[PDB]
Amino acid sequence: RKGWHEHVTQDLRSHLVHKLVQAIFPTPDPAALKDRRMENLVAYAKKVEGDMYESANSRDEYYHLLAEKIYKIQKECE
Ligand SMILES: *SCCC(=O)N1CCC(O)(c2ccc(Cl)c(C(F)(F)F)c2)CC1
Repeated sequence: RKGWHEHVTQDLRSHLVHKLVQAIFPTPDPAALKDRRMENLVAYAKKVEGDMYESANSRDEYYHLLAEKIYKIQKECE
């Protein structure tokens, strides 16, 4: 349990999970991507966010390094 974890809400953690999904699929039309397909992307994004949440030593490092991963993915996918 790290000190900075006490100041990060689950709503921020979910928000960054969904930013990772958006980096791969910026137009999440459910006619293009079905229910199980969406759940798979969210499952992978949760592992990526989860690893940063456990390893970061500050709220700034957590947010800015996840933002850097999101932009890296967005570049690779665009
Ligand atoms: S999208 C074209 C690029 C590619 O083959 N990549 C970059 C993105 C991935 O690292 C990836 C794919 C799906 C998800 Cl849900 C994630 C992540 F959000 F990080 F979990 C990453 C796959 C390899």
